[PDB]
Amino acid sequence: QVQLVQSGAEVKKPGASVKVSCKASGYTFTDYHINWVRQAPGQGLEWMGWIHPNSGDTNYAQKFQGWVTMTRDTAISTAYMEVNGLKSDDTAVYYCARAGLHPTTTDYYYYGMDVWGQGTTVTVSSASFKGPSVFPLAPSSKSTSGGTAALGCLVKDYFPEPVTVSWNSGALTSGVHTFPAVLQSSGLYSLSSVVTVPSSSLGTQTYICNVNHKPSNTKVDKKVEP
Amino acid sequence: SVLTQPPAVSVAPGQTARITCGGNDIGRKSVHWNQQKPGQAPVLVVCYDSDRPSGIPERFSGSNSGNTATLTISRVEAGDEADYYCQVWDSSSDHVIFGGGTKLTVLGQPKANPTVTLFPPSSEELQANKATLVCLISDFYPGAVTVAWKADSSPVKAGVETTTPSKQSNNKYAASSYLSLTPEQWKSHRSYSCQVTHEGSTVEKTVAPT
Repeated sequence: QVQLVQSGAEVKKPGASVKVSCKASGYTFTDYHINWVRQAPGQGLEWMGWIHPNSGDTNYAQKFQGWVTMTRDTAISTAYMEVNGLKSDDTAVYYCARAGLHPTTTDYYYYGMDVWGQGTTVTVSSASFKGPSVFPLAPSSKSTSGGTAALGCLVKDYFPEPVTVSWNSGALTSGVHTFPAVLQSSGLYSLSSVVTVPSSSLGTQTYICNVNHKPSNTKVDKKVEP
Repeated sequence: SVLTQPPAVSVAPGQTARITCGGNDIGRKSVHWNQQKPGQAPVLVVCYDSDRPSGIPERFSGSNSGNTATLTISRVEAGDEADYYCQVWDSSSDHVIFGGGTKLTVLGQPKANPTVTLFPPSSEELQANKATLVCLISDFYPGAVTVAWKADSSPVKAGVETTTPSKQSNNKYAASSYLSLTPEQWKSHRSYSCQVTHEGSTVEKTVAPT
């Protein structure tokens, strides 16, 4: 049970600094480098650098040197990564990893990574708790089956998750598709909910999406007209 | 130094997946391979070109020679579906280098084409001095899509936010993409288009301020 225990998710304003921790257990902290790797949402792994807890020696990747700091505290077997001047493109999962793969030859004198921590999410946003704006998505039949139409509600710019959407106070469930939220660069979420209904019903039946964002104590019943 | 990986590899269950990692003189270096499943932290699956750590099935094998290292997964199972990353150390720069990652898709059902629904900004949103185009994508398999937006004839990259695909109740995938504009941008172009590419084919919808 070699394990790295990383600190919890953080939400930071642009310009701030964040200091994430990585505590070793199940082995002797000073025996192995700790590497740091970050991964922006949907993107690949990017190596940030390493620190050797024995000597304190560091190796910063070019892309991160000068605005991040790796440190360690051997008394409590913990390594730290501090990221400064945070911007929205610093939103990422920050991983530590133990360099347990010793070299097998002095030609390739590199200690590779074996055990990874679970990651620390850092989201950089100018977002406070914010209720959404709700807009109608007027009925369209251009990409539904014959005799039906799609209408919806756009739930824009809220924080944090979740937002729930019902239709006609729950009486309408068939043909409802609520799409999971997008998380935007601003650190605000948006989502959409659409229901496919009979086109002949547009003149007679009323359609209301019931939007509830409990974290901001906001509810909206938005009527969606043709 | 750069490691070149193909972005995507698809196989049917039981088949053999081969994932390449190109690099000048990579055969001189020891290549390690990570597997990263959706949402998860990377795990080592191949160490030192061709060894495997404890607990990793022996259908995970690697080779390294010349300018190409290869991860081979025999008798592929659905659980193998993940992003795979090769890694090397570049002594001339003292950098650890990761490949770009390869998404291995395990094809558990036949291809299904995306349905694309595109909504223009609402008049009410425009009155609030904002404009959002909403591009909804549904009923596609495998769950991998790329979305590109155009204004008139030209690509637009500013203001686009796209979700990762997510499973529907019918076990096909859905995603959404949003283009944020100013009301002036919306009103000044002839049209905007959402272009959805899935498995080599594109479905494009277009809306206009008119």
